[PDB]
Amino acid sequence: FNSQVTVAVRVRPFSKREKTEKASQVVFTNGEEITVEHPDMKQVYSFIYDVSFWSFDECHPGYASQTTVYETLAAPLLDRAFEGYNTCLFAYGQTGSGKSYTMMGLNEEPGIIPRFCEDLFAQIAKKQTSEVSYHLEMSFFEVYNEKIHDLLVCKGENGQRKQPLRAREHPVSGPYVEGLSMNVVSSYSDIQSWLELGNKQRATAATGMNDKSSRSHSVFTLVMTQTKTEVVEGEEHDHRITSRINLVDLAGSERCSTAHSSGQRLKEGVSINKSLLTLGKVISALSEQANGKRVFIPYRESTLTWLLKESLGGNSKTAMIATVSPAASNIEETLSTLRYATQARLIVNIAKVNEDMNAKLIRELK
Amino acid sequence: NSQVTVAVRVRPFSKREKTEKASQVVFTNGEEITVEHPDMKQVYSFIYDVSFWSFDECHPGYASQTTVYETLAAPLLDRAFEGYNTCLFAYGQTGSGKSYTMMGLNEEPGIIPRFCEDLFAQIAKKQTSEVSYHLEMSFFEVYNEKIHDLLVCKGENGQRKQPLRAREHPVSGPYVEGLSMNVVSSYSDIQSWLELGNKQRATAATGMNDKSSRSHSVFTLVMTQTKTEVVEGEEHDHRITSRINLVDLAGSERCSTAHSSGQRLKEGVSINKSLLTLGKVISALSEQANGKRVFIPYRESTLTWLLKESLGGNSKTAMIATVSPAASNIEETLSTLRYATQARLIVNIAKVNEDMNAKLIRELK
Ligand SMILES: Nc1ncnc2c1ncn2[C@@H]1O[C@H](COP(=O)(O)OP(=O)(O)NP(=O)(O)O)[C@@H](O)[C@H]1O
Ligand SMILES: Nc1ncnc2c1ncn2[C@@H]1O[C@H](COP(=O)(O)OP(=O)(O)NP(=O)(O)O)[C@@H](O)[C@H]1O
Ligand SMILES: [Mg+2]
Ligand SMILES: [Mg+2]
Repeated sequence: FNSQVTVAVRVRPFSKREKTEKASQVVFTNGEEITVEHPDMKQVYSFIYDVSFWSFDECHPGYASQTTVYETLAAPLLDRAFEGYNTCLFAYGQTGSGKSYTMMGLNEEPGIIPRFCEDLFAQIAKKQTSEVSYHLEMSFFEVYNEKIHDLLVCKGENGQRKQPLRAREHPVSGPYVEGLSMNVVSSYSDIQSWLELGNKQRATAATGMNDKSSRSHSVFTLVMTQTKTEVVEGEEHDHRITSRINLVDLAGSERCSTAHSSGQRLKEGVSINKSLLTLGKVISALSEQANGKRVFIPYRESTLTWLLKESLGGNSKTAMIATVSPAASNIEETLSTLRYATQARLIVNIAKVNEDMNAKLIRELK
Repeated sequence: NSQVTVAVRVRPFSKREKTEKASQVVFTNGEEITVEHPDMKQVYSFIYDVSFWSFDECHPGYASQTTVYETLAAPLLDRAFEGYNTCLFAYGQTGSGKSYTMMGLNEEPGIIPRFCEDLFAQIAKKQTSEVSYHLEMSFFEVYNEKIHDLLVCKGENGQRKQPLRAREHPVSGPYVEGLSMNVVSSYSDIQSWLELGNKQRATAATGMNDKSSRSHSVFTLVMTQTKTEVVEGEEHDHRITSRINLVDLAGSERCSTAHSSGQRLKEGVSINKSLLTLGKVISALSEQANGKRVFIPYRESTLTWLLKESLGGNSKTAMIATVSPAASNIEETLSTLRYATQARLIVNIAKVNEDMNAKLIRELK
């Protein structure tokens, strides 16, 4: 299904930081349409999105919680997953824009990721029948300085236990990680425990912009297979489908002029910005492709893109969520983010469902 | 006039081999018997007029012991009673189960007891006062091209392994000098003497087993039919007889695998020589069975030399190859069936039986 990507946006409000150092509002939501006032009051930029939420305030219409945003954005992808489609959602934006606060959220207001996860487990409960057997697995890993590390591993005891892995490209199913310890899911409780361990061990750190920053890229994969009956008088349960869900928490530019730092700090920031740039180029060429343009896609210019190839494009029903700030202090960043997103709507891939009727005759009969 | 039937009796797995969960390599398709390489390097097929598949009770066409007897061994009882000589060969490697087919078990008999008691009972069919019947038997072994009588009990001496010699009767055919005979009317007494016989038989503990056959054994039965006829006077002297010759051949064995020394190697050499000779002989007999005129090297060994008349002319015979199905002795099985086949061995290679599901070809067409 040559089909597009759902692009959603969430303007978080200002903070103690702006209260201490006054930073006016410039982002404005006409219900859902995004409008940004230049502090010079010379231009208003405006952007239109398939989805909007106005978390700037709780009161005016357009407001939405984590789960409102879920049932707007991610529950449909749950639907397409049970339809059998691979699915993607990934975040974008700067530091302190609640990109984690949205996707993952915290303990008290967890994000789209945990909402979807419990919805998925109970949605399997809805059809926990012998009509269709279900089997769910998940992996969870991180990207730091182009190095891949396993979030679900209890590290050993050593001064250096951040065991790197490497990537390999199956000629058919595409990239994957060696040693990636994909584990079985019984329920959202198990998912929760896994996520807790991983987010704990993630290489994150405090800084001058936020108390805790996602200095590494995080990937959270689920794959649900569902074995169903075929339409034959013989072995009926010989049909199966798979659906691969991919939820991605990226990092922010973290411009060093404000993110004054040194050593390993600046190193991580450099690698991050490099990665995100590569991603942006991927996104742009994808948009041009969706415009019908014959274009070479530098998936291979980094690791993030390479792994997420089949999700940024390929075969999956996908979405992006962009996080943006109201403070004029970072209006440039928010504008860049909004332009990224409004370009992002234009992207399409060709999404179907992964029966994998291999050595089955079912697809051939079909 | 003679003719031979060439057949094969497949053994099933043992408790040992089932415990190993040893792979099967022998399979059948009709009388055809195939061997599949474990690495599928070669899929061979040997062909027989008959195949005795005692691999699984549940299989279509299971051959039981009496099945074998009434399939291949029994007709020879008819022909021997008819009045021409009969023989049955058994050839196979150690552990194949030659005794299991031939002698069988004390509870599950073989073609030996089946034929013996059947022929007793079947001569009792015709036990008239017009015709007299008289039955004898002899039993001897060939070993290093030496003949030894199996019916003399060893004495309290270095040995009684007294070598004997072959002479060619000017009229009838070759026979053995000094061979003591006994007369029979009971298989119980057949067995009485055999108790001595297969004890005196020379044997050796190889690696393939603890008691291997290191000497060919020939067991023949003497059937005498004396009839009287109207001659315008005293009715007397119409004589017809026949012979029934059982051949417990010995296994070949590659000396390269039987790494050893001395007398063991000598016996292996002699045995292989005999087998080769016999293979030549039998093939020649087949070619004449199709009518090819040809010279026969009967004289190249003692065994065939004795059997010459039992093999030629009006002579009905069969040979049973014994084999094991297990993947582990696959080489031995291929060897055995190769000896057994009388035209050639088929071979190919094929790893396409998996059409990935339910004959995908039916869709691809
Ligand atoms: N719209 C919002 N409404 C209420 N609270 C918010 C909102 N957005 C963010 N927050 C909170 O403010 C804090 C700032 O967000 P923060 O988690 O630092 O962004 P982030 O996703 O960490 N960016 P990065 O660290 O670069 O990945 C978070 O701890 C949230 O709990
Ligand atoms: N068709 C069969 N069904 C069941 N068991 C069999 C069959 N053929 C052989 N066996 C077993 O294998 C053995 C074959 O005869 P036996 O002489 O006892 O073993 P062996 O070592 O093969 N002796 P040999 O006759 O000299 O090969 C028997 O002891 C049986 O228990
Ligand atoms: Mg974050
Ligand atoms: Mg045996």
